[PDB]
Amino acid sequence: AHKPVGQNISEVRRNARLRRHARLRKKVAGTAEVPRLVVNRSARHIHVQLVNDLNGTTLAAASSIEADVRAIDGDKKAHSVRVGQLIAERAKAAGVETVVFDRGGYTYGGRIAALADAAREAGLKF
Amino acid sequence: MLIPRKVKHRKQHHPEQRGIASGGTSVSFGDYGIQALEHAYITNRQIESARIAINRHIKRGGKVWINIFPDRPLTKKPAETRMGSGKGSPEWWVANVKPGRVLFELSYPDEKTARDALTRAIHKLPIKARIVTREE
Amino acid sequence: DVRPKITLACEVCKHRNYITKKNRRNDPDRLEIKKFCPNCGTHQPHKES
Amino acid sequence: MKTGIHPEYVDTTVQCGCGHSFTTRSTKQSGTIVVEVCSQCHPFYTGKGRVARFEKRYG
Amino acid sequence: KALPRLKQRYREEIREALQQEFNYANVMQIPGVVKVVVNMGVGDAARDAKLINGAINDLALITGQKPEVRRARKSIAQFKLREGMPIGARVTLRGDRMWEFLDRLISIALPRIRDFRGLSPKQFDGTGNYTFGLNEQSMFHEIDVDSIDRPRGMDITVVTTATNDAEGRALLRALGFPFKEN
Amino acid sequence: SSSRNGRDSAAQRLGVKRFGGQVVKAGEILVRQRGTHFHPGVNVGRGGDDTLFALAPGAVEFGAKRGRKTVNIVPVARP
Amino acid sequence: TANIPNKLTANVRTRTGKGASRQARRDGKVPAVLYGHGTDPQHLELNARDFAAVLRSHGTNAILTLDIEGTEQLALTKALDVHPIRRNIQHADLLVVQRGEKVTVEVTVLVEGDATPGTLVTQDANTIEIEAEALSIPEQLTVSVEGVEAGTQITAGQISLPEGVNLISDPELLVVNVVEAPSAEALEEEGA
RNA sequence: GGUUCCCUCAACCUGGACGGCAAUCAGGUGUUGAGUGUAAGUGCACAAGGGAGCUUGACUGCGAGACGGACAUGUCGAGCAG
Ligand SMILES: [Zn+2]
Repeated sequence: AHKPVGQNISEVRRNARLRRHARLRKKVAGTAEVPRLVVNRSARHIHVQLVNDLNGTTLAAASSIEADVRAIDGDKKAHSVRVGQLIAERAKAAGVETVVFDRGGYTYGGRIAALADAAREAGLKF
Repeated sequence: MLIPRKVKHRKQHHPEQRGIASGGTSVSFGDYGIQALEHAYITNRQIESARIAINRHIKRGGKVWINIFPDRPLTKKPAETRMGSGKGSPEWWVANVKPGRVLFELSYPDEKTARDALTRAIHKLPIKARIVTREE
Repeated sequence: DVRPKITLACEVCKHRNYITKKNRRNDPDRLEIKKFCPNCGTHQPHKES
Repeated sequence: MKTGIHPEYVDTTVQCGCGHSFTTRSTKQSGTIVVEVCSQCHPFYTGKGRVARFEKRYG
Repeated sequence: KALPRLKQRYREEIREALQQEFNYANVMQIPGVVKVVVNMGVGDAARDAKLINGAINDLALITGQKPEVRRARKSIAQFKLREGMPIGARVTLRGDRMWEFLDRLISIALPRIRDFRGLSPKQFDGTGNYTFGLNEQSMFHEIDVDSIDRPRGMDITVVTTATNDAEGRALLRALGFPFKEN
Repeated sequence: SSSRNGRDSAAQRLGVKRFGGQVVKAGEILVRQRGTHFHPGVNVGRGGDDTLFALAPGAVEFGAKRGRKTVNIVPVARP
Repeated sequence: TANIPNKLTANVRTRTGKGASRQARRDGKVPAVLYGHGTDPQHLELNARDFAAVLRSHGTNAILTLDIEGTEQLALTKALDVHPIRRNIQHADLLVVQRGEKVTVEVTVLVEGDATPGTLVTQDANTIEIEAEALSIPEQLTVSVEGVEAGTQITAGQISLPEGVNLISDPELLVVNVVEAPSAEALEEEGA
């Protein structure tokens, strides 16, 4: 019988991110007029959503799991630009033109900053 | 004489003398006990006089329990002074007793000497009281 | 007085725009700080008299 | 590793009195060091001039 | 390209050595070494500033990186200690730089101790970590004995993934720590 | 001898000014307090000295969110 | 151990409250409640003198068979409300039980015998918990202090329980603590 | 003081050169018992508590709507522009 003594770094990392995501969400919130752009990052992919916090409903969502994004022959940040452009097309196809950015806890920079600037040049303003 | 080591507040209002006792109305340790039938403030001087009276009757054997403690101070202002200028310094410690409370207990092998011993203690207290046992 | 009252003046128009306090033991020198000067109309360096 | 806050650190080479040699990295600017006791020399690992002075003049 | 000798030795001579001895279910349960931390509690730095300055000078030579200067987190009158002033130093080592230090500590410094009699195996930290101290600091070849002022020992501690002390000893003796027979 | 006591300070008239269901204007004071015994809710702000005031006209409504007592302002529908 | 249920006549109350319960007591009755796995509490009334006679001769854990408007019902006495001063029985809880059901019950332990003449007996715990059948609850539990010398902690795990009765309280309670009898100098110093 | 970002204490158990109950180091338990310049109370772990970077809003012209009130005083405030 094996009995681990402490906490794996995965558990420490996970609870620390949710800790600093809630500290973020004490200010930003989603409304139908000005939705919220939630981004989730992993070691393989990146996800975005447009959430309306008034009733807890998701408007549009783009992700790196889509077949067309996988075909890109760049690095991880090259797929983040592709994912950012998809959400901007889907955001404006539902009448949304202004959003607020929810970085999800992660540091703003690198992959996250690549996605946001891809969705800024594509029409969304935030 | 029983005296608390320290009390947080030295000069306190008078304990209220309304209602009947909520807890302590039964015998837990000994075989016989003294149950109160009136409200009063039982001073530590009366408690000491009332458990010595129990001691002098059972002599050697047996055990005595005291279920109340003089926690609450009563102040007296200095003699032959006019009213005013503060509140007096505490003098004697009392225990707020309500009807139904069990004050003393005793555990002695025979009954007559134990019931006689508790009666000597009742005559030292400023209240009506009775002897109770552990049975319903 | 340890904490006396000091007047900060613009370094361009020499107008006495603010008054505050400082500890003249922790800050033996004249306090240098930027504050809005209404006469100039922009944030300018203000130095203690 | 920050740039200009750490001691200068270069690969070295240790040579012992038993002929053993390693290939390690340390802080010594020389590039090599020589030691007379190693893992192969000290008695506690192996289990095997004052000594020579009494063993030469007196026997 | 290449690896430190201990990491090379640990990778495919030590890892599977523990496999049959303890009969693990996953390779993820094989213990390793996490980090090594070198400490010097100066203590008497409350009296002079030169004391703390000397310790951080030597500790860079021993390991190969700049140390911290651990400040006191409490004011103690009995020790003439006021919170907020240097009291010690600390260096942690990870990755390659850890393995060389473990290489040199066993090979060179440890046998250089006068009348060396190994290290006690009972100093384990309950859950599989080992710590030990030195009364001096001259057992390192990266210092010059002439320049040495006073003894200033360390507190070497080795952090492992082993669950218990039984598995903690097994990993450390494989590296080559000279445990006494007791 | 004498008494060393006898001091006190002016009562500050703290408390809930507008109660549940009571229609208020914008900027109107709802609760005067020291700490956040009551936290602000929707359309309610907190002042410099921890005063809760309405940010929009409506009706007062007390609630509870994540273990915290809150004060909320709900709109009144025009006829 | 087997018991015979005690017959009692229970009348369903019409009005409940503090005013109605006080009036019922003045007429020589005790309000009572019949809950349990019936899961529909009945607010009953019992004759005050007849109910207390059953308690006198059978103890607090008395099995009862009640007559509610012509229908019988096995009931157990769960708790009693007693005035501290008047020693009344102001209320009573009745728990519905069926034959073969196991219920956890507190029974009294009695001390008997005559120990060493130089010792004093001090019983610490008045009751211990058991778990017996509906009709197989002992009416008392007996312990013996005979020839017991000096300090002995008689323990709750050393009480001779009948068959089919399992101790529920932990087996390390101190029930009877025989001790050397206090002397005239031990009396004086204790309590000052 | 302003803002942006990061963090979780006290106590207890175990192992360590001087070193001891208590200095610095390591692992575990630990949901607030620590801390908040300063009395007490109401609060604060979502931190208002600990750490770091830049900084002067410790502004100018104003201020719908309110609290409290013998009067004179006193207090809160969204929002507009520079
Ligand atoms: Zn100017």
